[PDB]
Amino acid sequence: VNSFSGYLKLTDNVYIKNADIVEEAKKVKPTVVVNAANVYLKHGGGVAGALNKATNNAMQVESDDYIATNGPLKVGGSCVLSGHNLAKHCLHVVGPNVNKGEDIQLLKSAYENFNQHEVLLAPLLSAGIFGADPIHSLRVCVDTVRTNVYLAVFDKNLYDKLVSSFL
Ligand SMILES: Nc1ncnc2ccccc12
Repeated sequence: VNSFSGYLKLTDNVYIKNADIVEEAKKVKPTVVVNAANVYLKHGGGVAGALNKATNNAMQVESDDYIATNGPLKVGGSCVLSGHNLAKHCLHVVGPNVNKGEDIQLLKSAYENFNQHEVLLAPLLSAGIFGADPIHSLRVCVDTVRTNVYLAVFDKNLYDKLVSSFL
């Protein structure tokens, strides 16, 4: 048994809810929250900007030190950093950004990072301002992630379309 409430059961391991991820993280304090990161860990907008603002910019300060030491992530890659006031850990995962021309086949590689964690609170990778089709992102998630994932979708209209269209 875990602390997540009102998530709609999709599969054996994937759950979905129309919710503000900042607000969900603040309430649950999950072991892992996933950030929709870019390779530079520059959290200006989307899930990344929303999460970083909720940490009072401590996520960005930590991220800048990580990049200064290690250099940029790979598209499809990840790193584990602090969850600050939101979670124990933040898994920063880089899905491909269609609005930068990145290979959408890297979306499966991105979701494979989730399998290193038994339970996660996450957004749909490559959805929203990343330019991918969120229906596609949900299909890759279900077909890739084997660990228990609680998906928070910010937009109500998109949530309803994702549930209604789910195969
Ligand atoms: N949860 C969010 N709060 C504010 N802005 C956002 C932008 C994209 C996704 C989620 C959020």
